[PDB]
Amino acid sequence: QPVNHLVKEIDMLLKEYLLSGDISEAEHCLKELEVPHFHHELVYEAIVMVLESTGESAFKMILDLLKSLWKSSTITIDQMKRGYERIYNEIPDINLDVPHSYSVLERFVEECFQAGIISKQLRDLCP
Repeated sequence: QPVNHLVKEIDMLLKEYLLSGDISEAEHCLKELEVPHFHHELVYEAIVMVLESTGESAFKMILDLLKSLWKSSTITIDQMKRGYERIYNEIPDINLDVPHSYSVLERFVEECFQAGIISKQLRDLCP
């Protein structure tokens, strides 16, 4: 199974952001893909990165990235929604390979909620 080149570009963008903290670079790179109807994949990949990460740096930085991209209208309401729903669907698969993932997901969802970037009902759909 070959690497979907859009998945690969999103993964590189996210990895470069975790190094530099340059949100601007990340936002520019994302928009240049010209793939607004695939922004749910960016959301999904970013949250998976949080879940697979050790400690708190990736968690804090992806939270800040998502808040910024939502606040600049770069990620639309329904792309945010579709990304989180994918996570909600796969979290039993993820938690089996990464223990304590349900707990990291719950805290991340609550932070996004407290930031004002997700609705009450998306927060409440968290398993």
